[PDB]
Order: sequence, then C-alpha cells, then structure tokens
Amino acid sequence: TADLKSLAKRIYEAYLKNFNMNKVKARVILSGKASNNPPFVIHDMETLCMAEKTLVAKLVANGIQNKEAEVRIFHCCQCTSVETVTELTEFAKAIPGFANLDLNDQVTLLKYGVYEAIFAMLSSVMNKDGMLVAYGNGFITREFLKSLRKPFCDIMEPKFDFAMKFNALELDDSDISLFVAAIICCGDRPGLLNVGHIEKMQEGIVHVLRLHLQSNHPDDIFLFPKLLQKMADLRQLVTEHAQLVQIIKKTESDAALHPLLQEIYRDMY
Amino acid sequence: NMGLEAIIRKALMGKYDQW
Ligand SMILES: CCC(=O)NC[C@H](Cc1ccc(OCCc2nc(-c3ccccc3)oc2C)cc1)N/C(C)=C\C(=O)c1ccc(C(F)(F)F)cc1
Repeated sequence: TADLKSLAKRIYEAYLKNFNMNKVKARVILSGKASNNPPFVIHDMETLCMAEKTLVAKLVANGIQNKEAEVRIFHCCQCTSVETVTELTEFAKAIPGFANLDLNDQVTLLKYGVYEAIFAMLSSVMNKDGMLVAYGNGFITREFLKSLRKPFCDIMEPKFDFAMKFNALELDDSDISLFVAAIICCGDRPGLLNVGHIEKMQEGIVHVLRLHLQSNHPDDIFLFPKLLQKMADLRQLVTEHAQLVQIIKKTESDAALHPLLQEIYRDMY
Repeated sequence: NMGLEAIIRKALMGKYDQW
C-alpha cells in the first residue's frame, strides 16, 4: 500500500503515452465535432479502393487496384498491425516490473496476449455502425464488411458484437489500461519460465483493477467480476478468430505473411 | 495466436525514452 498504489497511475501513463489512439480522442472523432472534415467513409467497393489505394502509396502506377477486395482489406490491417503490436510492447515494458522478466519470457507474455489486448481496445474505436480506421482518418461502416463474399463477412461481425456490450460497461482509459495490463500479465501462458513472478506481479494489476473499479464506477458493484468474465470472452474470441482466419492461409494463400513483410520490417525499429 | 514473436522481439530492443 505505497508502491502498489502509484502502480495504477504508472500504468495509466504507460497507456497515455504509448497508444496513438485512445477512447477519448476516438470518442470525439466518432460522436464528435470541432472538425468539419470528419473521417472518410468507406461504405463500398469504390471508396474502399480509394482508401486502400492511397494507403499503400505504391498503387497508382503499379496495379493493386481491383483484385478481389475481400482480400485487399486483409492487407491494410497488417500495415496497421505492426504499429499496433509495437505500442503494446512498449506499453508493456512500461508496466512496473514487466521489464524484469527474462526477455525470452517477455516474448511469451506478449505473444499470446497481443490479440486479446487488441480487440479489447478495438472496442474504443467502434460503435454500432462502424469502426474507425487509420488513426481516426477513415471510418469503415459495419454494413460494408458484412456483405463481403463469405467467409469474410463474418470476421469483423463477432468483434463488433462483443464490443457493443463491452462498451455498455462504460469504462474509460484509466480502466482499459489496467484491464489491458492484466491480460498481458497472466501467468497461464505456455512455456513461461518464472511462472510465479508473473502471478505475483499480476496480483497487483488485478488488485488495483478491483479497487479502481470500485472507486470509479461505484454503482456497478459486480463490474469487476464482469470484467473478469470478459477477460474470458476475449480469450475465446481470439481463439475463434484464429480459426476463421485459417480458411485464408490454406485457401486464399496469395496474401499471406510471405517473406515480403520485410522491406520495411528490419531497419525501422 | 500464433508466432509473430518476430516483430514483437524487435520492438523489444530499439527504443529509448522513459519518464
Ligand atoms: C496475420 C495473423 C492474423 O490473422 N492476425 C490478426 C490481425 C489482428 C487485427 C485485427 C484487426 C485490426 O483492426 C484493423 C482495422 C481495419 N482497418 C482497415 C482499413 C481498411 C482500408 C484502409 C485502411 C484501413 O480495415 C479494418 C477492418 C487490427 C489487427 N488481423 C489481420 C491481419 C487481419 C484481419 O483481421 C482481417 C479483418 C478483416 C478482413 C475482411 F475485411 F476481409 F473481412 C480480413 C482480415
């Protein structure tokens, strides 16, 4: 009750310093105003072509302008999943004591925890009509995705759903930060050497999580057990994602993690 | 998940900055 107190703070700053897009900024672009040049709406194949085209900035002379689209969208998300994975790695090594764990172990904690964490925050930028893409610049409509030729139309629908209820809980960045730290720091990951320091460590996060959640949303007494359940709805959402995504490694196999993720991958960080 | 520790192990070493 001293160092375990500034522990919650230190984890909120880690978040308010490693995530380019949080819920407040995110909530103002969506519901917002004070800017009359809102996100660019991607509501169909034509607009999705402009979007994805300028995005890879090697596609207004080259040729990537009309292949099945269902598989074009499966590209941006990657030119958006290196950014995403690194901020969660910095934010994590900014988590008190996390930098301790033997590196080899720090890879294990972020490897199985990465996806749960993403979808958790992914909820900050979503709303019942569509999510925000590209740092708040564009806004892809929910409908447009569930219309793509199967089995695509069912990749983003499970997440949107989970997020509509998760956003009902009404957390904020101070909450989300702890929540997200607690999913990284979970000692039930396969191959952990010091499978005990991670728990000791984790007890703090979840302990502050409970206390912060009592004096932050004092009227959802069962909000904490609620969130302990979500930490579960998410380990199983990723699980199903992993599946649905593999009808795309075997079948589609044109745009995979070919050894082309490297042209920017090395000399960059 | 799956193994992308590639990208994650490189963001592990290559920064500098801290309050
Ligand atoms: C490689 C292993 C793996 O599967 N890892 C999980 C990795 C995790 C992830 C998911 C979503 C996300 O938000 C991305 C938000 C986002 N940003 C844009 C965007 C569009 C146009 C222009 C600019 C941006 O669109 C979206 C949905 C960020 C990261 N998903 C990857 C690589 C791809 C997918 O999950 C995916 C999603 C949808 C489709 C579909 F549209 F065809 F259905 C396909 C694949």
